[PDB]
Amino acid sequence: VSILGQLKPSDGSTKSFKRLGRGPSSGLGKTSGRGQKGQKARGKVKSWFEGGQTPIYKLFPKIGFTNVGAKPLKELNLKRIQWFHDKNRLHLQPGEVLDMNKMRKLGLVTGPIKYGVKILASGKFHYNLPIALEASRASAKAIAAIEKAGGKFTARYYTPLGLRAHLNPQWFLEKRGRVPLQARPTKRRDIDFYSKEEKRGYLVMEKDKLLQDIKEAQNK
Amino acid sequence: TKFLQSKSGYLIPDYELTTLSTPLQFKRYIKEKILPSANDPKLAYKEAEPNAI
Amino acid sequence: LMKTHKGTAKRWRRTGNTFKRGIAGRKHGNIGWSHRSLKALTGRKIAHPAYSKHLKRLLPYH
Amino acid sequence: LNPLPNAAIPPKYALVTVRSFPSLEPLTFVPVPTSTVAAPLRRDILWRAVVYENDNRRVGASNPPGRSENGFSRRKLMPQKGSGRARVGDANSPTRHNGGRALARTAPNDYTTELPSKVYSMAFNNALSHQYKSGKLFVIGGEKVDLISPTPELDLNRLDLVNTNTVEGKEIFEGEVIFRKFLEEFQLKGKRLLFITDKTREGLIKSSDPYKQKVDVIQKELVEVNDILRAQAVFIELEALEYLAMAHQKEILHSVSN
Amino acid sequence: APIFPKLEDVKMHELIGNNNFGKKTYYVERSRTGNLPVYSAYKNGGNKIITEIRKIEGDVIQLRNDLQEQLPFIPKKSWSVVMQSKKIIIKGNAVEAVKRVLTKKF
Amino acid sequence: YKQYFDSLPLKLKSFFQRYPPSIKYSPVSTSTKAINANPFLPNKHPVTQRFHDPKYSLRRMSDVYKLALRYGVEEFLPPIENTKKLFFEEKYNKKTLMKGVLL
RNA sequence: AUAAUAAUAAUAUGGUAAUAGAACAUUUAAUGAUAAUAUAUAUUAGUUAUUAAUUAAUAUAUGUAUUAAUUAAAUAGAGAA
RNA sequence: AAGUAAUUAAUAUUAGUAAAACAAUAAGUUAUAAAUAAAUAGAAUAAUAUAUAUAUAUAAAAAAAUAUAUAUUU
RNA sequence: AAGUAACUUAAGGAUAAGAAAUCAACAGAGAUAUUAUGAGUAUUGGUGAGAGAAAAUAAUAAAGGUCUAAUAAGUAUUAU
Ligand SMILES: [Mg+2]
Ligand SMILES: [Mg+2]
Ligand SMILES: [Mg+2]
Ligand SMILES: [Mg+2]
Ligand SMILES: [Mg+2]
Ligand SMILES: [Mg+2]
Ligand SMILES: [Mg+2]
Ligand SMILES: [Mg+2]
Ligand SMILES: [Mg+2]
Ligand SMILES: [Mg+2]
Ligand SMILES: [Mg+2]
Ligand SMILES: [Mg+2]
Ligand SMILES: [Mg+2]
Ligand SMILES: [Mg+2]
Ligand SMILES: [Mg+2]
Ligand SMILES: [Mg+2]
Ligand SMILES: [Mg+2]
Ligand SMILES: [Mg+2]
Ligand SMILES: [Mg+2]
Ligand SMILES: [Mg+2]
Repeated sequence: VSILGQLKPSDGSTKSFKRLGRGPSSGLGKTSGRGQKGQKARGKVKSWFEGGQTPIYKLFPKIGFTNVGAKPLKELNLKRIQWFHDKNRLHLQPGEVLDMNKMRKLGLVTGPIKYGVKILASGKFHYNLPIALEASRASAKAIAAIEKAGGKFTARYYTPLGLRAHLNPQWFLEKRGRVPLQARPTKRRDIDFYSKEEKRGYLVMEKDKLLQDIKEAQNK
Repeated sequence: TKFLQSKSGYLIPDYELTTLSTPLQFKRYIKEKILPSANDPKLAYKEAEPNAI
Repeated sequence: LMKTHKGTAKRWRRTGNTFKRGIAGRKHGNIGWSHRSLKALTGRKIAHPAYSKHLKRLLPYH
Repeated sequence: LNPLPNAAIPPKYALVTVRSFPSLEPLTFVPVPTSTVAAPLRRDILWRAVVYENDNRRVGASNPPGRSENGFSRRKLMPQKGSGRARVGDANSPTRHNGGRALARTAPNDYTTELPSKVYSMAFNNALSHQYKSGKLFVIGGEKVDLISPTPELDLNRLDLVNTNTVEGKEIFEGEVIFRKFLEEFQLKGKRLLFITDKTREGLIKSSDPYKQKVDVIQKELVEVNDILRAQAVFIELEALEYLAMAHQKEILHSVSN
Repeated sequence: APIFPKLEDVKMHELIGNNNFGKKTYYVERSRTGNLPVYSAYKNGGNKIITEIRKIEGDVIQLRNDLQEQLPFIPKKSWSVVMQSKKIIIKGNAVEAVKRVLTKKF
Repeated sequence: YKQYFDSLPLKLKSFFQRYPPSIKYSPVSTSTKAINANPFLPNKHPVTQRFHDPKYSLRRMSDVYKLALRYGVEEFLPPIENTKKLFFEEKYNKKTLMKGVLL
């Protein structure tokens, strides 16, 4: 005969919902769990209403503010990179740079990348890859470990649209026939950060025209 | 298998074709499965009564 | 769909598997008291188990 | 020593006979993966798939009128005090003979349920494997694989019946006659039959129309676990089986190991 | 390569029934990424720590016996098997040890 | 070359129909009654001496110019110097940085 | 190293509000033989540790089960308004 | 004749997959790092807290509170 | 609660909206109308009960871009 009359669920995957108001011996009879009388017996009252005394959401003070200019970065530690290497899941052609695009493509950094990626140094003691790396920034220990392993790191600036173009350029090529030009830094914080050398800022590390334009502006 | 089924008049299931690997295995299966029902029409398999005795 | 209770949102923050809060009672009437004692009224505390359930219901998406 | 003495490498193929439709005559063996045709029976996975499909198939036409949609005026039938009779309000109360229904539903009731695609694919493989293990899965195909036995002149390599539209004979034509002859030759008359095809087979549809009560014809896109498990005999073209096996396949990347 | 290979491509010993895999032998598949299918789970609110071994085919009882022989430090009563899905459950965290044992063969 | 002219989008093709390349359109504002009046620029009416809004708004002009750049045809469109709008590489190159950024 | 049944020793089995497991009756959907020597309903008398089903006799209708069983769901159980 | 419906959040069990899961057109949501009101900060100098990260204080530490490291990443 | 119930008035097979004095942020998009994510986030409140978006990415959709105006004055803007 057909299996359709013999199918069964797996044990522990189904229960019986407690049935209310259907007999005394059911254990849930007339009161059906409500108890005896009260507002809760035949009415509705908030779960977090405490009878008038100053509530937990009023006694304490309002603390802090929300920084709308925040740029959260997905974290990537060095142990994951080394782990991919030893698993042979880090497919880099010789002389190729490991940037956010390749992190997404290989699976190092998974999920949506809103603003960027920051490289942290948790498996620094076992990191020995001489490859080159790119990201929004990295920790000082990560910089030290990457250089010690014979590698190279530089921190680059991306806007939302610029990072979208970086991660998925063929989308732009298909829809519009061209990839947008990466936007130059416009704030003070970005210019300062990427002009710092201890952060491995790309502006300073590549001596690009923007800093020269700023210098020609000041010297005038 | 094709000749055996053709000249026997019965279809041997493909799972048993894949599993069984010698002609004596084929003979044992055919004897133990098809011959009893053929000899005794009462001792047949009913689709609606799988676990019948 | 439920909505975050903004008062609790402003007065509480998520930390670890619980919530943090500021202290109450250090916004006036502080002169005349010991500084080494009022030090205990500066900073933050953690949510208490008596109201952890309330907080979880008040901040569903935290 | 040997840390895991009894470890072994499992099989990875099983044989299915390719045949021609009007007479199921074998032409060649074709190996098919065990994940497709020899999967262990998981009645729980099949249960998941069938419940999901059945829930999604519902209509939800239940529509009892409540005390708002019941058509009575919103007026107090009797004064609260002094009537000497129990207190009453409007005429829509559920406690009344022509009153509404308490906690009434409002069509279209939503009974849709969702289930992960991997689980659905696993259930589909399990149903196909169950049919193969029960020996009720027939594979009809050719013209794309090497045949070691030629196809008969009268037969075809496709799940179809040609020479049906030629009705300039008697009140009946060749299609239904051939279908009945197939039916009685293979001794399956009141048995559930399923015919999975690649493209529409109008000849087969027309020829099997008389037996609509027990024979179902579906394209590879629209088949379901319930159809496969309901059928007491399932016929599937080789290309359709290829397509379904590819679609409901476990995915593998790299995975290089010692 | 095509999902269904040609009849001449497949050897006799790759087919089911042959090579007697159905009797007192076992196998464990590595994950889609290429890692052992041994995992840690926290249950009953987080106070119950267990190790789960999955993607098994064959004789799970024999696999449990061999794993017990290779990890004698784990009490014999801490092992259990769920047959409907053929998983091995070990009370406590033993992911590293079970991986160390499995990787020698799988 | 039908199969290469027709591959162009509707906006660009209709623009060429309405404004053939044959006429050389002025780079500067002129009379609305002029033969070579540039659609992208606000012309001046000679009887009442008051400007007319461009026949092609800034959105539409940007769209057609971008499509023309995509498909290479540049000289065939009328000039866009006076329209205070630059595109892509040209803009990036001759963009003067902000006073805030520089100082 | 389980499951069923049985055997021995020991402990425990009152219960409102309440919590937690298990099962039965009704109806509907999926799979589903059998058939007037049967099915359904009703009454009387028996059986099974029995809200339920079953056996016999009698009465009515019907060539007959949304049947046994597994699932999914409820307008799913009334001396209390 | 009376605990039902949607739209959500938390918890528990089983099942699929698993350092990934759901989708697979692009996105997106959880998890993968803790912390701070926030900021350009972010876990072993040849080992288990006596090390390290964050917050308070900084020559730098110490001090309080959390959190991360003992063939294989959770 | 809510610009809801109700009353009043006026059209058509539909009405309404619609091709930027729009978004955005130095890189760019390119008309309306619904839907999912964004997101119960930004924002807001006897900072109570509570209310709450837009960019951007997708789905449905049509040929979706067009000229009819001498290019718009008690108008923009300002105060209340
Ligand atoms: Mg009780
Ligand atoms: Mg009382
Ligand atoms: Mg009462
Ligand atoms: Mg009470
Ligand atoms: Mg008071
Ligand atoms: Mg203060
Ligand atoms: Mg003191
Ligand atoms: Mg369901
Ligand atoms: Mg008791
Ligand atoms: Mg007692
Ligand atoms: Mg009822
Ligand atoms: Mg009654
Ligand atoms: Mg009673
Ligand atoms: Mg009564
Ligand atoms: Mg310190
Ligand atoms: Mg209109
Ligand atoms: Mg409103
Ligand atoms: Mg105007
Ligand atoms: Mg104007
Ligand atoms: Mg005003």
